[PDB]
Amino acid sequence: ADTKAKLTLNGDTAVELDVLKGTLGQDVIDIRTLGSKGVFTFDPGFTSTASCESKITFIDGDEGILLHRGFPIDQLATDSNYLEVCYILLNGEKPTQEQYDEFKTTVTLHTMIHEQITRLFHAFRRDSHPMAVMCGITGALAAFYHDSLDVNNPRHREIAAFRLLSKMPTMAAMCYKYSIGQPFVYPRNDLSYAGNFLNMMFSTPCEPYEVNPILERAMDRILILHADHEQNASTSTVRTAGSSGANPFACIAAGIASLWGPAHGGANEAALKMLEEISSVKHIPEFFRRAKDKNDSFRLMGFGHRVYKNYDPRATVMRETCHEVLKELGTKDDLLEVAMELENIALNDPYFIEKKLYPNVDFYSGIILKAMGIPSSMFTVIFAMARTVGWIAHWSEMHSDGMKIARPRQLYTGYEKRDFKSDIKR
Amino acid sequence: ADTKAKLTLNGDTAVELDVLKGTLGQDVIDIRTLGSKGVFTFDPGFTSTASCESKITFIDGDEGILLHRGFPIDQLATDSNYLEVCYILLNGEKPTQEQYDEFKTTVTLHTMIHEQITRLFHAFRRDSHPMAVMCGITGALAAFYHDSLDVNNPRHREIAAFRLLSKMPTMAAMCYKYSIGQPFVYPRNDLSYAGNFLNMMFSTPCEPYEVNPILERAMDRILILHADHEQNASTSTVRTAGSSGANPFACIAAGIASLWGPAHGGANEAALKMLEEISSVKHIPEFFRRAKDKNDSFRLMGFGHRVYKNYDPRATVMRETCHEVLKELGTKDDLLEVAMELENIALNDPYFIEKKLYPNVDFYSGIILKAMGIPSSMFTVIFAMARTVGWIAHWSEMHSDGMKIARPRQLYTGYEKRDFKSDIKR
Amino acid sequence: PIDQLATDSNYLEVCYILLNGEKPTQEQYDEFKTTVTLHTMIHEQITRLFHAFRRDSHPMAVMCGITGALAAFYHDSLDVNNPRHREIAAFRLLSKMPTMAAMCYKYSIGQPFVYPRNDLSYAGNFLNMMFSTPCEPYEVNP
Ligand SMILES: NC(=O)c1ccc[n+]([C@@H]2O[C@H](COP(=O)([O-])OP(=O)(O)OC[C@H]3O[C@@H](n4cnc5c(N)ncnc54)[C@H](O)[C@@H]3O)[C@@H](O)[C@H]2O)c1
Ligand SMILES: NC(=O)c1ccc[n+]([C@@H]2O[C@H](COP(=O)([O-])OP(=O)(O)OC[C@H]3O[C@@H](n4cnc5c(N)ncnc54)[C@H](O)[C@@H]3O)[C@@H](O)[C@H]2O)c1
Ligand SMILES: NC(=O)c1ccc[n+]([C@@H]2O[C@H](COP(=O)([O-])OP(=O)(O)OC[C@H]3O[C@@H](n4cnc5c(N)ncnc54)[C@H](O)[C@@H]3O)[C@@H](O)[C@H]2O)c1
Repeated sequence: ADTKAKLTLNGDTAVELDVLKGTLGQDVIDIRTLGSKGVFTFDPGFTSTASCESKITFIDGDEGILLHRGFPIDQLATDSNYLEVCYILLNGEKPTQEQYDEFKTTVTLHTMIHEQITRLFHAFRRDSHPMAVMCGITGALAAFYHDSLDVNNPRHREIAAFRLLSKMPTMAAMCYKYSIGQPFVYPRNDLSYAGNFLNMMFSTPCEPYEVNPILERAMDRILILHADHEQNASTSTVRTAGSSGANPFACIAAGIASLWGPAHGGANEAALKMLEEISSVKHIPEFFRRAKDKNDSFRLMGFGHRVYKNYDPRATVMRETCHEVLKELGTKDDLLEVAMELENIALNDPYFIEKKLYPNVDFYSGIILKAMGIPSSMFTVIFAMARTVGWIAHWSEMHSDGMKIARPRQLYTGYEKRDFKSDIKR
Repeated sequence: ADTKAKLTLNGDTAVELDVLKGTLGQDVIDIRTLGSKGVFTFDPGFTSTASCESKITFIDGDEGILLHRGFPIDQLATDSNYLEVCYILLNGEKPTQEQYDEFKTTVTLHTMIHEQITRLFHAFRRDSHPMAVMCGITGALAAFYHDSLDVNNPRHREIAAFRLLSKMPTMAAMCYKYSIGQPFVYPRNDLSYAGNFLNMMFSTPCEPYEVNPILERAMDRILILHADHEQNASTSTVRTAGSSGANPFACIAAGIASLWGPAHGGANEAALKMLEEISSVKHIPEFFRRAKDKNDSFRLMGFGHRVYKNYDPRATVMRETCHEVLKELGTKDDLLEVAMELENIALNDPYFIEKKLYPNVDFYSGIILKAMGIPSSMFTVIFAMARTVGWIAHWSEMHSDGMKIARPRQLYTGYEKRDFKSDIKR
Repeated sequence: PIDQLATDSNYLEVCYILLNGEKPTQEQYDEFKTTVTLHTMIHEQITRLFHAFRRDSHPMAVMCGITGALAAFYHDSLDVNNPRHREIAAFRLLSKMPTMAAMCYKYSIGQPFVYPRNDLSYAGNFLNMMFSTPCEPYEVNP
């Protein structure tokens, strides 16, 4: 311990504050009774403020460390599967065969969505973005599932969580099928979480679909690697919304919208344009998309990350998996080889070395999905569908903490009181 | 400015922190730099953390002060109209006749929603809670208005502002009409904002609907009184989702859901049900409702508020408005003597006096709304509808500032790094 | 006696007896049984009528509504004074009622409608249309 005893805040006289010690990472200064004395801190963005105590995910950016209930992301990604990882994130411990089998069975038994929610899909335009459709469908669930909205009832919370974990993939695949004009595919209980997804994504009544083991395993890993990422913007949106008592589905829709957010920029969509609509080592990785990099233009595309200093721990296995996929699909991948030239640039180009634009999990996640024949508009849908369990865990944990209602202060610098006098008459 | 220049935090090294001053209210200690020094606070709920710098609304909870751009709520609720208040909050000043003309004109010519959006309502169950349908349509707006989702684009913010402002009452009236099986009503370019809302809510194609000028003003007042309420939970949600790039339509949808959070909060839902049922001037007004108070659920019933100490400043104009409406609807208000008694019990019961369960603005709004024949299910829809202008202003102020993304810290107290080995074999 | 029929017969053979007055021979039963199964599927447009009812409605009321709407489609078998019409009408009712019933059920709970399968008995096909789901094949317990 350093100065993990206490501390003093002095304005004109002292104020002794406690310091809480964490099991990992930095310890914090307890300031809960401060404002209750008038004294407030100023911190837009909360980068110097701990908003909660959590035991879910630990991250050490400078060390490139990511843990889920104490387990390193690499261990879980390689020796587990999305559902077992979900069980761990939600319960805190790994399941025994009895626990896993129970959980797994409940998840599969609720994959089918109500027949009327499917009617809602047909009211959206065919030209709409799959992500927006997904947010719309998600923010519409509480109208049907009115029987599991109480965040203060464990029964409601557990049913809600299962409804999200079971149904999100089905929704996601449907946002896909509708966008391309193909018929919706029902979930099949005999197929794994990832296999059933790939099926609902690519199945067609014209012939039975064959789920490739390497693709199924690749998908499930994309899910694991996107299951959670600690107190980020999207997760904080789930916690802040739910702190007022907002239903689960409404909190998930907001998490999706937040994870969607950074892609709305005009310069973002314009660069992703060239990344997509362009295919050749002389085309993109040759002073075209490389020279056309102006304001942000990187993390969204798989380069760099504010959380990690030198590398994204999620990229290790994702890069290993990218090899296996590119190798397996071959006759359905070799053309996408430019991934090597994009990676070559991110590691050697001075612009990328200096700005620490290392390929993150999404660089390799993107290459895999593209190779599988999935469009870019569906990538974040799949990441969000994966992150939902993390949202549930953080949301469930926020409630056990007594559902602290987000009621922040403000620094008011507007007009002092003044009288209202308007001579208009419209 | 006494020592409103600086102070010091003492951990292991005496770090100086500038004391930032406001134009009204409390001062704040700028701790935005502590993070870099490895020093972080702990504040679940943010009751001592100024989440931002704001100029929109100011509140002195003990002294019952509520100012919008410096202007007192009483003067706005009596002198101004809803659209002028919208302009004031959004532009920081009362409009010139010309500026008001142009503002009102823009609002009037964007009230009718895209016909494809209208077909979404028809996929929901006729028995859906109008508020769940409202959250559903608003979250579905992004798929249609994909042309104004660039939060960093000034014109997109403007169009999205006018889109939300013009259409919310259109969509809210459609929810009600859908819930009772009556045909949707189209906006009326000749009607005022409040009168148009009433027309869309109550008229049929069967006979001409003439808006009562007294109910027109009463609704205008219910709206002005719900325009904005500073940094509350739902606005904090809107701001947080916004900083993470979420589109304006999703931000407002999150706010709507976060607003009715306590309604389906288990203990609050059942409370509204008991108030809902009886109105026979013999049960409720004679300790039927009073005897049962194991859960508070009071602010929701119009009794009390965490923000103000003695009274709700917004309730001043609403109560006066409330008795006018009742008189206007003279020989029909017989079974509604419970309102005066419930009020009396709130003013004279030692328990209500003790806990300061004063009738808040929503107590009277509820009376005005119930008197108008509007079902209780539409109350929060109406409040969120009016509250939208506040949310839009707050979302905008967060943008113009510096888009400081919500990235709080977490006092980690979970498992230390532990090795993983699958217990299961499935 | 009802006990004899309930124990040693089956709904379709009992139907044959009620309608004809005598028990069927193998030839008569097989003919009747086959005609009943061959008309289990209802017109695609009658199914559209199901979607116009509210999800919250009582299955029985929906059933009455669907039933009192059949003459609008089956306008070719309304004459009660024509044996041809009467026999076709009777078969239409005996074949289609279970399909309608199961659909009033599936609609009320939000599950997809299940088509009749000719390889399943009168009761087995019903249980199937009641409890089947595209998520896996249903197993009809004997
Ligand atoms: N005990 C639990 O953990 C638990 C968890 C979730 C939901 N539920 C309960 O089950 C019902 C939930 O339905 P919902 O919200 O998932 O959808 P839903 O009921 O609105 O619509 C789908 C219908 O299909 C059924 N269904 C879904 N997937 C299926 C599958 N793979 N095979 C067969 N039938 C399938 C569902 O049971 C349901 O009747 C409620 O009664 C709810 O309380 C229970
Ligand atoms: N300059 C602005 O403030 C501003 C504000 C909002 C929208 N817009 C732009 O103008 C167009 C309007 O889009 P939208 O959101 O209104 O369309 P929409 O997709 O919601 O469709 C509604 C259609 O009805 C028209 N409309 C709506 N209310 C009307 C009324 N009361 N009287 C007559 N016509 C009415 C609209 O112009 C539009 O064509 C878009 O291109 C949008 O970008 C501009
Ligand atoms: N000879 C008879 O006893 C007899 C009895 C009933 C109906 N019919 C005749 O058959 C047609 C009646 O159609 P309906 O009133 O039953 O429905 P319908 O024609 O209005 O709609 C269903 C359609 O699916 C067909 N169908 C129904 N069940 C089927 C199954 N199990 N396998 C394959 N196809 C199937 C029907 O023949 C029909 O074309 C008419 O031409 C009618 O005259 C004949």
